[PDB]
Amino acid sequence: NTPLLVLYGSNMGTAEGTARDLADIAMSKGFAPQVATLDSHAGNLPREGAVLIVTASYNGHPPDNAKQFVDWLDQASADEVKGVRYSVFGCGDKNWATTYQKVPAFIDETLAAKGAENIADRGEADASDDFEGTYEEWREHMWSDVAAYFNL
Amino acid sequence: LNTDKPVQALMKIADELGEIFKFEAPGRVTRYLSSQRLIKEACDESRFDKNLSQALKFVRDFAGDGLFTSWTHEKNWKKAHNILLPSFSQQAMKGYHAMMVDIAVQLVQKWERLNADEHIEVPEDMTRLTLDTIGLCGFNYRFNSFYRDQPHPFITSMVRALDEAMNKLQRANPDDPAYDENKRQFQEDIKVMNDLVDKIIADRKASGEQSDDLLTHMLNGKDPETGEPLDDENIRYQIITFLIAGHETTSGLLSFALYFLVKNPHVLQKAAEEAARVLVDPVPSYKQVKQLKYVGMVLNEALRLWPTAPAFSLYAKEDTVLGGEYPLEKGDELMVLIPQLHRDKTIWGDDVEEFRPERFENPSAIPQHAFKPFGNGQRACIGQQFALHEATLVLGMMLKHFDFEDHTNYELDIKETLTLKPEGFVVKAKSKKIPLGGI
Amino acid sequence: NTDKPVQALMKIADELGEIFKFEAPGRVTRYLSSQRLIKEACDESRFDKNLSQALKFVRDFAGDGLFTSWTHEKNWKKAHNILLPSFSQQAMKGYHAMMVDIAVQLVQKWERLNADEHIEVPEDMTRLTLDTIGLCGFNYRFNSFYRDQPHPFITSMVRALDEAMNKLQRANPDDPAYDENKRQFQEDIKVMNDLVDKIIADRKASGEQSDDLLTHMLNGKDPETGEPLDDENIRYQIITFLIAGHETTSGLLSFALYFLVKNPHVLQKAAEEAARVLVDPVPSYKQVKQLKYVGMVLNEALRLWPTAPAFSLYAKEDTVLGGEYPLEKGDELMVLIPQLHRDKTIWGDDVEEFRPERFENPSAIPQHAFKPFGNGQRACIGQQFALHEATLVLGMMLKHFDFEDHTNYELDIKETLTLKPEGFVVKAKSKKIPLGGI
Ligand code: HEM
Ligand code: HEM
Ligand SMILES: Cc1cc2nc3c(=O)[nH]c(=O)nc-3n(C[C@H](O)[C@H](O)[C@H](O)COP(=O)(O)O)c2cc1C
Repeated sequence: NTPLLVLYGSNMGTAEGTARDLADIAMSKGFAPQVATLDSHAGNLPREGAVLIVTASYNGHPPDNAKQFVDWLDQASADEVKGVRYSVFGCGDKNWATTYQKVPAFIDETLAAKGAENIADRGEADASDDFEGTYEEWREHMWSDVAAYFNL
Repeated sequence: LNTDKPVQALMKIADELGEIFKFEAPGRVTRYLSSQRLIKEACDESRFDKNLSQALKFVRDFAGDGLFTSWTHEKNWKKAHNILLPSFSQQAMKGYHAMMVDIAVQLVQKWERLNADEHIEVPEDMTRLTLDTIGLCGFNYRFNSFYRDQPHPFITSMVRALDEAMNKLQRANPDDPAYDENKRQFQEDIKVMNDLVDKIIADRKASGEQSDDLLTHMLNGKDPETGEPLDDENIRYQIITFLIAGHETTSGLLSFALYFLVKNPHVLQKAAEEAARVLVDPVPSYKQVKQLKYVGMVLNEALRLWPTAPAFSLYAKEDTVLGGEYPLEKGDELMVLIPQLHRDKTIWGDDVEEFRPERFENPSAIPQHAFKPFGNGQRACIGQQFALHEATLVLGMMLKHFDFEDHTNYELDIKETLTLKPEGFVVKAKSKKIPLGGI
Repeated sequence: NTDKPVQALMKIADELGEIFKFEAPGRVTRYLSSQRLIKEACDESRFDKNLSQALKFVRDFAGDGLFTSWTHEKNWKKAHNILLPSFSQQAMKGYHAMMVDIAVQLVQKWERLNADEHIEVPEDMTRLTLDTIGLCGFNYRFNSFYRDQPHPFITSMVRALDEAMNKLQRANPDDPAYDENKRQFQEDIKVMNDLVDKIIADRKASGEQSDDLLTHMLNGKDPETGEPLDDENIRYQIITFLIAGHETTSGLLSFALYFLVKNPHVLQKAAEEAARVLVDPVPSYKQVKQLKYVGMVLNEALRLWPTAPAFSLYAKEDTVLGGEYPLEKGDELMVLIPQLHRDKTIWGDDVEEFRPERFENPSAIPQHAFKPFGNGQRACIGQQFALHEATLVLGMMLKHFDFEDHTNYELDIKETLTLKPEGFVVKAKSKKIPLGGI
């Protein structure tokens, strides 16, 4: 029963439901999942298991429940993110030109320029097209990446 | 301060006093917000939380601690919210879709079967549609509203208990002996609601729920935080809650939408042309409903002008300041007037009172907190995707299959209850004679 | 006396044989039940249709439409020759689509029942036949399957017929207790006339008319006079078709389903034919014509319980019946169709058995041995309509659902002007086959 913490950044619940859906399929895959907002584990990234990070973007900025996390992530880097084996899923809309998936991307790559155990490559959802396709692709690939990594 | 149309009265006042004004009762202070900037501030969840208005507290007598009539800090709000949220996603709508079409087909067929000299009662037929739709998709139960003059006994009791709860709000003297029959009728309606829904839940647990609907998810769902599922009683209160949160809100949307279309015939023509291009099979598929882009714009623009749950309440979690100018004490009430927000000229332009679907052609063009027909934050409407899926589907089918006539030149009259409706809106439908599934 | 007079007269036939007499001051009636005598009573040069008291009471709102007219009345022969083409097998093609339209509403209501629920058979079948005559007849939708309380026309029609029938058993008709019945009676006639009189005028002013019974009546001409029926008679004929076909047809369908669930291997055989033949989402006219065993099932239900169980005749002159029973001019004969249909020297020794196979070779059946639709020029003008409706609907029923006699219903036959399996209920289990109109 490995520890799967799922954090979300959400203003209108798309990312939050996706997060809770993941935690629901984890339970089915024997994990010990935990769901919470992003900027509530700001600094408290799990040094064991893995942490799925599901977040939206708002005009290039983090959702209201994710701002503390990212800021902590941006400037603060001292309290390194070593040990933290994560993965990032992006909720975005192509209708937002130059800012497409900017927050998930920021978090993903920033987390790595601080000591990443990126076990599964980021995943993106375009609300303007086939968000469940991509969410589905990233998910199946995802479980396996973490599967092989640890246990089965 | 009496009137049967408070929100409308309050918009008028907002036009005089601006973005904020306050009414005071012996022990109550209420501030009403109308501007995007103040409402934006009030929707900061770390500063403000959902308040239960008196109306909501009256409905709690039968809706219990379901999501709609619960305080955020309640155990069962947290549990239910955590467990149901994924079942209300846009993707989840793909498996509700077939049963939505089922009831949509019944609506279309009813209008096809009308004789030439009769007409359509719009909010009445949209309500039958939405009540049956929520029952079938939600817990595989058919109220068969289109097969009766008198609604299913559950529906009769729900509509009556909600009307009773609204009425209590204007009762000068609740304990007058004339309210005695009301009080016992109220308990009877509660008992018919509880009994039917309880029985359905029990039959399903026994049945082993070989379905995949909301009731399935609620019986099988596990709250991660506490590890426990919802109990049978709360589950019943959630089912009662979906019908009451969702029947006249969605009802009203489709009715205001049709109102603006027949008042704006060139807009109608443009939506009808898109419904005709996109809906090419006897019955709509999920993918085709998602292609009804202009229909969608029509629906957002009717929700801009007359959002059918037009106000929501908030309380200050701690003493604070608003707009850097207005001191609030812990527990002070803020009421958001959504139709006013939707008319903020600094956001929408000067033409706010005009029906113009084209406003929503560019989503990135609309700032955050400018448009909130479904409320705010974790307490926003969990049914938002269900309702917009149902309305886009049904409005698309209506426009594909009929031409409409404002045969009485209807004068808009907005009745206020928990919701808004174009009271007495009637039309005449003329069939284009296109079969829905075949001849 | 009895609430079930025909079943009672059948028992007496069982004991006294092919003819027996009842006498009142003035009225003598003989009751005929053998093919041998009924065959003679069916000679129209010797015997003509008599109007029983029931029909006289129905005549107060059906007027001189075809069913409650004397053969000698002007409006009878005129209407008979004008409407005859509208009821032929050929004309059935043109009614089929609207027939299917109401049959789909029936099947969709049953598809949409919750699993704990049940079907009220004669009730639903009456809803269906009423709406079918309305739509096929004069393009009018009662929308019975959209209601708890029937359309005001139907409420009044049903109430007026009930009062007509009840008037028959009334010992003290002018008791003050019947004053409201009388007023309601006049109220119901006005309802019926006012609705039908309006539909007629609207169509007359209509400049894009159809091809239904109403247009055939508006354009039909009396050969001699060169004129059509006047609008009052047309109104009487419309009321007449609803009256004469609504419960007769629904009863047929009801008894037929009764006998099928009680005879499960006959159900299966009928259902195997519906599946083989009804291969399109909506039935076609040809396909209905291919339902031969469903056609035989119906004929066998008509044989055991013909839903218009009796017809009355009068001697047009002094004559002898069967060479040994003398009749005076004007003497009424009553034909007990269910007894006739059990004539053992015709049908053999298993006359209470439900055996659709009897109708395998119709040429086998002697003239005047099977008469559920009456006799000669006064036979049922709506026989084709009725049989096309029932075959189509029973076929679709057997295609889309399995039936369970969940209450193990005990047959209880209610007698009014018609017969019906009172309180017959069932449960339908969808075969989950979609159709037309979904
Ligand atoms: C077009 C129609 C609808 C509109 C405009 C609408 C609007 C809203 C709004 C404004 C709120 C927040 C109320 C508050 O803050 O006090 C809300 C809450 C709610 N809505 Fe809706 N709603 C719609 C349809 C639906 C439907 C169809 C359902 C059910 C399937 C639904 C379920 C609820 C529930 C359960 C809540 C409470 C959520 C929570 O606080 O956890 N609504 N709705
Ligand atoms: C299974 C169904 C039906 C049965 C068993 C049936 C049987 C009868 C019987 C036995 C007669 C003779 C009446 C007598 O001698 O007094 C008759 C006549 C009549 N029936 Fe039917 N009927 C059926 C349904 C229909 C329907 C569907 C219509 C109408 C659309 C119809 C219209 C009439 C009319 C108008 C007459 C009088 C014909 C005349 O005397 O010119 N019947 N029917
Ligand atoms: C005002 C606004 C701004 C947005 N800005 C962006 C953005 O910068 N980048 C992006 O990829 N998507 C953008 N989106 C699309 C949202 O991220 C998409 O709807 C997300 O699925 C919403 O997730 P949520 O409900 O959890 O808050 C924006 C949406 C809104 C309403």
